Amino acid sequence: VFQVSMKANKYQIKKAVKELYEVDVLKVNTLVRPNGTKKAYVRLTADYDALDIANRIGYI
Amino acid sequence: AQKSFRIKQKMAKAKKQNRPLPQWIRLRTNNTIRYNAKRRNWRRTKMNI
Amino acid sequence: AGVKAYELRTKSKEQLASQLVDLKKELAELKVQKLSRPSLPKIKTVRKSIACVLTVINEQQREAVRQLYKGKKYQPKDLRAKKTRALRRALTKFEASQVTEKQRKKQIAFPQRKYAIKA
Amino acid sequence: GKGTPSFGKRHNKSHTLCNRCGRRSFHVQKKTCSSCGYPAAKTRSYNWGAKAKRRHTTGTGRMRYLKHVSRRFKNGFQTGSASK
Amino acid sequence: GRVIRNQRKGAGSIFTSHTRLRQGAAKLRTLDYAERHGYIRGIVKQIVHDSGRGAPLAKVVFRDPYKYRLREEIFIANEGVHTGQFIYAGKKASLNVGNVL
RNA sequence: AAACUUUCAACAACGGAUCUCUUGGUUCUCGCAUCGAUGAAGAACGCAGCGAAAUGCGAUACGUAAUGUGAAUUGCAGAAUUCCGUGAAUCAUCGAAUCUUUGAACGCACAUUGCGCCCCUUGGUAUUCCAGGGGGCAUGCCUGUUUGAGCGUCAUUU
RNA sequence: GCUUGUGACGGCCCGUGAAAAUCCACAGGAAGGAAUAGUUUUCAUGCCAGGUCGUACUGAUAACCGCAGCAGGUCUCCAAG
RNA sequence: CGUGGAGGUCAGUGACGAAGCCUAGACCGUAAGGUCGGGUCGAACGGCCUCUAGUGCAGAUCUUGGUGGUAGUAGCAAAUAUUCAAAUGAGAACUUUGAAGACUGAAGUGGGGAAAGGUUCCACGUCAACAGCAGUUGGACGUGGGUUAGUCGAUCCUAAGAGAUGGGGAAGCUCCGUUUCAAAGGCCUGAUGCAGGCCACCAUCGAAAGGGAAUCCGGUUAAGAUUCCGGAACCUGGAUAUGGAUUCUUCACGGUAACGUAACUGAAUGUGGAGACGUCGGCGCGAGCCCUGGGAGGAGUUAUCUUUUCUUCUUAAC
RNA sequence: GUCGAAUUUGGGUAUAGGGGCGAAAGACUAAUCGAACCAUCUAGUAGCUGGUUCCUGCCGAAGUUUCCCUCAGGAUAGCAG
RNA sequence: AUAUUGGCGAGAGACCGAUAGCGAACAAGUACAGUGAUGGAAAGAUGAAAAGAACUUUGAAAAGAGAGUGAAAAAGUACGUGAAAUUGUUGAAAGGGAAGGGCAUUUGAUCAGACA
RNA sequence: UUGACCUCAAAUCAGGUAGGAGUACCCGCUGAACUUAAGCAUAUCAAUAAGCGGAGGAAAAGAAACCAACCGGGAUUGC
Ligand SMILES: CN[C@@H]1[C@@H](O)[C@@H](O[C@@H]2[C@@H](O)[C@H](O[C@H]3O[C@H]([C@@H](C)O)[C@@H](O)[C@H](O)[C@H]3N)[C@@H](N)C[C@H]2N)OC[C@]1(C)O
Ligand SMILES: CN[C@@H]1[C@@H](O)[C@@H](O[C@@H]2[C@@H](O)[C@H](O[C@H]3O[C@H]([C@@H](C)O)[C@@H](O)[C@H](O)[C@H]3N)[C@@H](N)C[C@H]2N)OC[C@]1(C)O
Ligand SMILES: [Mg+2]
Ligand SMILES: [Mg+2]
Ligand SMILES: [Mg+2]
Ligand SMILES: [Mg+2]
Ligand SMILES: [Mg+2]
Ligand SMILES: [Mg+2]
Ligand SMILES: [Mg+2]
Ligand SMILES: [Mg+2]
Ligand SMILES: [Mg+2]
Ligand SMILES: [Mg+2]
Ligand SMILES: [Mg+2]
Ligand SMILES: [Mg+2]
Ligand SMILES: [Mg+2]
Ligand SMILES: [Mg+2]
Ligand SMILES: [Mg+2]
Ligand SMILES: [Mg+2]
Ligand SMILES: [Mg+2]
Ligand SMILES: [Mg+2]
Ligand SMILES: [Mg+2]
Ligand SMILES: [Mg+2]
Ligand SMILES: [Mg+2]
Ligand SMILES: [Mg+2]
Ligand SMILES: [Mg+2]
Ligand SMILES: [Mg+2]
Ligand SMILES: [Mg+2]
Ligand SMILES: [Mg+2]
Ligand SMILES: [Mg+2]
Ligand SMILES: [Mg+2]
Ligand SMILES: [Mg+2]
Ligand SMILES: [Mg+2]
Ligand SMILES: [Mg+2]
Ligand SMILES: [Mg+2]
Ligand SMILES: [Mg+2]
Ligand SMILES: [Mg+2]
Ligand SMILES: [Mg+2]
Ligand SMILES: [Mg+2]
Ligand SMILES: [Mg+2]
Ligand SMILES: [Mg+2]
Ligand SMILES: [Mg+2]
Ligand SMILES: [Mg+2]
Ligand SMILES: [Mg+2]
Ligand SMILES: [Mg+2]
Ligand SMILES: [Mg+2]
Ligand SMILES: [Mg+2]
Ligand SMILES: [Mg+2]
Ligand SMILES: [Mg+2]
Ligand SMILES: [Mg+2]
Ligand SMILES: [Mg+2]
Ligand SMILES: [Mg+2]
Ligand SMILES: [Mg+2]
Ligand SMILES: [Mg+2]
Ligand SMILES: [Mg+2]
Ligand SMILES: [Mg+2]
Ligand SMILES: [Mg+2]
Ligand SMILES: [Mg+2]
Ligand SMILES: [Mg+2]
Ligand SMILES: [Mg+2]
Ligand SMILES: [Mg+2]
Ligand SMILES: [Mg+2]
Ligand SMILES: [Mg+2]
Ligand SMILES: [Mg+2]
Ligand SMILES: [Mg+2]
Ligand SMILES: [Mg+2]
Ligand SMILES: [Mg+2]
Ligand SMILES: [Mg+2]
Ligand SMILES: [Mg+2]
Ligand SMILES: [Mg+2]
Ligand SMILES: [Mg+2]
Ligand SMILES: [Mg+2]
Ligand SMILES: [Mg+2]
Ligand SMILES: [Mg+2]
Ligand SMILES: [Mg+2]
Ligand SMILES: [Mg+2]
Ligand SMILES: [Mg+2]
Ligand SMILES: [Mg+2]
Ligand SMILES: [Mg+2]
Ligand SMILES: [Mg+2]
Ligand SMILES: [Mg+2]
Ligand SMILES: [Mg+2]
Ligand SMILES: [Mg+2]
Ligand SMILES: [Mg+2]
Ligand SMILES: [Mg+2]
Ligand SMILES: [Mg+2]
Ligand SMILES: [Mg+2]
Ligand SMILES: [Mg+2]
Ligand SMILES: [Mg+2]
Ligand SMILES: [Mg+2]
Ligand SMILES: [Mg+2]
Ligand SMILES: [Mg+2]
Ligand SMILES: [Mg+2]
Ligand SMILES: [Mg+2]
Ligand SMILES: [Mg+2]
Ligand SMILES: [Mg+2]
Ligand SMILES: [Mg+2]
Ligand SMILES: [Mg+2]
Ligand SMILES: [Mg+2]
Ligand SMILES: [Mg+2]
Ligand SMILES: [Mg+2]
Ligand SMILES: [Mg+2]
Ligand SMILES: [Mg+2]
Ligand SMILES: [Mg+2]
Ligand SMILES: [Mg+2]
Ligand SMILES: [Mg+2]
Ligand SMILES: [Mg+2]
Ligand SMILES: [Mg+2]
Ligand SMILES: [Mg+2]
Ligand SMILES: [Mg+2]
Ligand SMILES: [Mg+2]
Ligand SMILES: [Mg+2]
Ligand SMILES: [Mg+2]
Ligand SMILES: [Mg+2]
Ligand SMILES: [Mg+2]
Ligand SMILES: [Mg+2]
Ligand SMILES: [Mg+2]
Ligand SMILES: [Mg+2]
Ligand SMILES: [Mg+2]
Ligand SMILES: [Mg+2]
Ligand SMILES: [Mg+2]
Ligand SMILES: [Zn+2]
Repeated sequence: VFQVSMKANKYQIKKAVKELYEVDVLKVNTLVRPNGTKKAYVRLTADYDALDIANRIGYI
Repeated sequence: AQKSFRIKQKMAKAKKQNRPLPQWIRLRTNNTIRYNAKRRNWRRTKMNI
Repeated sequence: AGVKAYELRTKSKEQLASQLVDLKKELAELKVQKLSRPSLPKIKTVRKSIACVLTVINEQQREAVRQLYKGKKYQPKDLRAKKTRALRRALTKFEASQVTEKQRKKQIAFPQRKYAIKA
Repeated sequence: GKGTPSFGKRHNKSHTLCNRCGRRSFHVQKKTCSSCGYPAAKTRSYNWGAKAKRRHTTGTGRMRYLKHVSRRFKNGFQTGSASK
Repeated sequence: GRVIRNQRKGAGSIFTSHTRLRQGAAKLRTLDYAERHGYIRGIVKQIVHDSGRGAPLAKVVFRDPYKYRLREEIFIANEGVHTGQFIYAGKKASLNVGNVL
């Protein structure tokens, strides 16, 4: 789950998830947050574990 | 219900500003602020869209 | 600390591109920490760094195109001087001073003569 | 009730948000706004309206370009840069 | 004084005609080579009721003379014209109820 | 006789008078000539380690470059911050940039973050369908260029 | 039985009760087609892609407008014994 | 006589206390006023001779502000209605839970939306102000958390209507005209301008109730779900291949027919059909609901009676 | 009172001030209607009403004449300083 | 040479002194009203310096009482001075359907002067 | 058949330019009424307010189809 520029679509987003995080994106559903941000739910292919991809980017 | 973005955006700048003073502002030097003057509330001042 | 300006002018362009990607990777990491931490002021110096790279990059490509058009009519507008729109019209010194043939002759014939008096 | 029970029917905005000046003066059914006259080319103003005028003329905004034009004039409109 | 009813009619705000359910302007065929020299048949396909006219309409189809297609004309149905009557139009046409000459 | 009510006083209330202040207002004079399609005035929406505003700035976002000064900034926190130094700083200065969405606002619209078209490039097996990325199409008019139209009209082919 | 859908009809009119974008068919006969193999994306199966804005809750004797947590005003669906 | 300010003077008063305020204390004048002591106080100010004016208030239903009496008064009485115990808390007629009496009675005090609001939603923290008693409760305060879609809408289409454009009026802001006395533009093929055939509708905006391409059930959250998770679908646009069918009578057979089907070339150019439609009446029929028998489980009553009272028994798009 | 129609009603869309709209009441046109609302001309004019801020000292009136679209006002002489 | 209630940059005044002076000396064209054009406020001053009252104590808290800072808490972010209306308590006085005034004395209280 | 001329067009042709702002002062258009006249219509307010167009550092005006009738004067502006 990532906060994401409003100016990006489901495409440029899934492109930036693959690149920067090396992972495979099953599907993206974006909504916009009451404070004027775009939240993204990016689901990873079952081939990956998100819990593990998470604390590799360093948050937990 | 289903709202224009232009509206749902100004709604956001609205919510974002509805907050008490940051209390650290009070400590600043030659600081004349005390409370948040411009504070709004839904039931009191309607925004006019 | 970080990213002096004079220090990126001597570098070449391809690595400024790859030095930026480092600031960007960096910045993107700092942002993952600043949500673990009460305070993260270092994050300023890096984002203000990213600005100083991009200053020099664009500063470069700009003085690049400024020479490869230099000394001719019709170089793109944003490299032209801003002045004012009323100065940007503004008859040029050449077509200002231009005099008519008949007048050029008269100037020469009788221009203004320095004299004086003595009481 | 020319009063209250028949104010209970006011749900429909006479204007919406003007694009040019932001004033919620933009008349829906008339597709123009009552403050600046958008979409008219010129921006609406009158001399009886000096308080409106004083409200909107140059200097109530950011003056983004214009601010520095007095500085720029001071210098002879310089190009290039200072050396050391 | 105010402006009377009969003046207020004339810039036509709420007074202009109630045009919605209307079958379209009734007219003859244009005056062309076919009607002012020879004659030209058509079939009344449909006669049908116009809203705000008391007079039934006849939908009469012709053959375009100068390209391959049908052209429909809206005819004011004289008493007795019927569905699928042939209709003949032009200087040299005959004299029968519903033909035009 | 208390209570109560009135009147004066002292202390205490209530309120913001007085007095003294004054980065403000006012008027008088002196000097100066600078907005905009090279996107102006204005607008919306954003930007900070921690801001709601004012002020400031624009996805390089209380700011980038450059020049000067020469050690601060400060509400706390913070600096491989780096002090006989291309060097602190919200300093001055400004000659180089950025400059979101707009706006005379210009591809078409606009109670929509709504719908096209053309060129370069990338990726999906691709001139063609999808996507990412950069770059472009308003109107009136002048000069000029190229392509055209009319038994308006002049020559010249056999 | 109740509600609601729908059919086949009947009454009614000097009232006879929208338009467009779409989707399909038909007439049609341009053109393109086999024999050492040719035609067939309206039969089956199989691959890639579907952006963007909105989506909480109230909807009223306290979330709307009536100066307010005003006995007022404010469109609609569901409906047991 | 008094006030704001100015020229001159008294080398005037003052942090050892200026100015102001308070004072049924003292003095001068007829008086306007002036002087003093005591209190409070903090930073400036006064006499005299002149100068100047935004110069003296009890009122103008005067302006702004401030305060009384009325007065702990009028009042806090529509919408049938409250009670018992415990928990919590400094504090309980009012908050929570448990028990009881009741109400709205499905034309709702229930279950959802449209306009509008715009964070009210939900959690925790919380009681100064607000909730015309109360408040430990709240729609309040404070900090957070929250709204996931090829299929639900918007986007598209047109309606009344609005409105650019060659134009025509108007000194002009602008009026008029949408087919408009116009050189208006495209689209499919190939043999990238070229050969061609065309077709030539001349903008656009205008519906979250009209038209319209396509999703269902189960489960899940503190708060979102036809969106998320599980399975099961359908559509639209792109890509192409394998099987099937079709052909030596090249573009399928069968059936008298109406019609059949797993398929079964199609350029324009034309034409036709769904888009596409009032309202009421009765009759038919489907779906949900209602009622109800047998039985398989759970619940209630049982001094007496009741093979009894209540309830589970379901089936989505495709 | 009316309650299956000249019915009720949502939303969209048209008409704007001497104008609109009116099944007609001068009704309705945002609590505004025998001419909305906003600002400016504008400190509009007033023979009319209301007020007009310290003290003392001396003097001290008029309600009559003549003219006036004059009769609640002016000019005019008279009184007064 | 002339014009200049705008813009930029300057010197001034027998001007105004927070109900004045521009409406705004303050986050002022703010807040807020309104469908809209428009309309449109209130609001400056602790102290040299926060030294913004440690600590004890009663209170559930707010606070109160001590203490402490300070030249001053007769400056405690309700903050300079702190007037009047109006109000609490103390003191005194008077009061048979208002209160208030003038002349005059008694009484109570309270005071100046003078003399020596 | 080909080459001009004329007029009229079309390009995302090559380069340009205009649009809005402000408006105190300035050049024009347009255009009141309150008001004064003790009434009021000419007149006045006023060639003013409101409305519209267009400039600059100033604008405009200007080297006479002027003024004068004198012994003549001599672009314009302003006092
Ligand atoms: C020289 N004078 C005439 C001039 O009078 C004028 O005539 C018009 C003519 O053009 C119009 O005619 C045109 O325009 C009309 C328009 C009204 O829609 C069309 O309907 C009509 O079909 C068309 N031909 C005609 N209907 C009106 C005449 N006065 O214009 C045409 C002209 C020849 O120039
Ligand atoms: C101080 N305040 C006054 C005080 O002056 C005094 O008043 C008297 C008053 O009582 C006398 O007495 C008078 O007034 C009273 C009064 C109740 O009306 C009457 O009852 C009585 O008949 C009459 N003689 C009167 N003549 C003079 C005042 N000074 O009495 C008390 C008070 C009335 O409150
Ligand atoms: Mg979404
Ligand atoms: Mg989205
Ligand atoms: Mg200060
Ligand atoms: Mg201080
Ligand atoms: Mg309100
Ligand atoms: Mg409102
Ligand atoms: Mg609104
Ligand atoms: Mg350029
Ligand atoms: Mg200029
Ligand atoms: Mg209504
Ligand atoms: Mg309307
Ligand atoms: Mg507003
Ligand atoms: Mg005004
Ligand atoms: Mg220079
Ligand atoms: Mg019509
Ligand atoms: Mg007594
Ligand atoms: Mg006191
Ligand atoms: Mg000051
Ligand atoms: Mg810009
Ligand atoms: Mg700041
Ligand atoms: Mg430096
Ligand atoms: Mg600076
Ligand atoms: Mg400098
Ligand atoms: Mg940038
Ligand atoms: Mg446009
Ligand atoms: Mg959007
Ligand atoms: Mg939009
Ligand atoms: Mg490709
Ligand atoms: Mg594409
Ligand atoms: Mg152009
Ligand atoms: Mg151009
Ligand atoms: Mg029928
Ligand atoms: Mg098709
Ligand atoms: Mg087809
Ligand atoms: Mg052929
Ligand atoms: Mg939702
Ligand atoms: Mg919901
Ligand atoms: Mg809801
Ligand atoms: Mg409801
Ligand atoms: Mg409900
Ligand atoms: Mg309300
Ligand atoms: Mg004065
Ligand atoms: Mg006294
Ligand atoms: Mg003293
Ligand atoms: Mg004193
Ligand atoms: Mg002092
Ligand atoms: Mg005065
Ligand atoms: Mg006074
Ligand atoms: Mg008074
Ligand atoms: Mg008086
Ligand atoms: Mg009162
Ligand atoms: Mg009271
Ligand atoms: Mg009480
Ligand atoms: Mg009581
Ligand atoms: Mg009582
Ligand atoms: Mg009562
Ligand atoms: Mg207990
Ligand atoms: Mg109890
Ligand atoms: Mg109760
Ligand atoms: Mg009941
Ligand atoms: Mg619900
Ligand atoms: Mg709901
Ligand atoms: Mg709570
Ligand atoms: Mg209460
Ligand atoms: Mg309370
Ligand atoms: Mg709640
Ligand atoms: Mg809350
Ligand atoms: Mg979608
Ligand atoms: Mg549309
Ligand atoms: Mg038009
Ligand atoms: Mg046109
Ligand atoms: Mg035109
Ligand atoms: Mg719809
Ligand atoms: Mg669905
Ligand atoms: Mg969730
Ligand atoms: Mg829910
Ligand atoms: Mg077969
Ligand atoms: Mg219909
Ligand atoms: Mg028994
Ligand atoms: Mg289905
Ligand atoms: Mg009936
Ligand atoms: Mg209706
Ligand atoms: Mg309705
Ligand atoms: Mg509407
Ligand atoms: Mg009239
Ligand atoms: Mg008219
Ligand atoms: Mg009314
Ligand atoms: Mg009179
Ligand atoms: Mg009288
Ligand atoms: Mg100045
Ligand atoms: Mg003031
Ligand atoms: Mg004021
Ligand atoms: Mg109102
Ligand atoms: Mg001060
Ligand atoms: Mg101070
Ligand atoms: Mg204490
Ligand atoms: Mg003191
Ligand atoms: Mg002390
Ligand atoms: Mg005091
Ligand atoms: Mg003090
Ligand atoms: Mg007080
Ligand atoms: Mg005090
Ligand atoms: Mg008092
Ligand atoms: Mg008595
Ligand atoms: Mg008496
Ligand atoms: Mg009494
Ligand atoms: Mg007496
Ligand atoms: Mg060009
Ligand atoms: Mg202009
Ligand atoms: Mg005129
Ligand atoms: Mg006047
Ligand atoms: Mg008069
Ligand atoms: Mg008069
Ligand atoms: Mg004017
Ligand atoms: Mg000059
Ligand atoms: Mg000139
Ligand atoms: Mg000459
Ligand atoms: Mg002369
Ligand atoms: Zn506007």
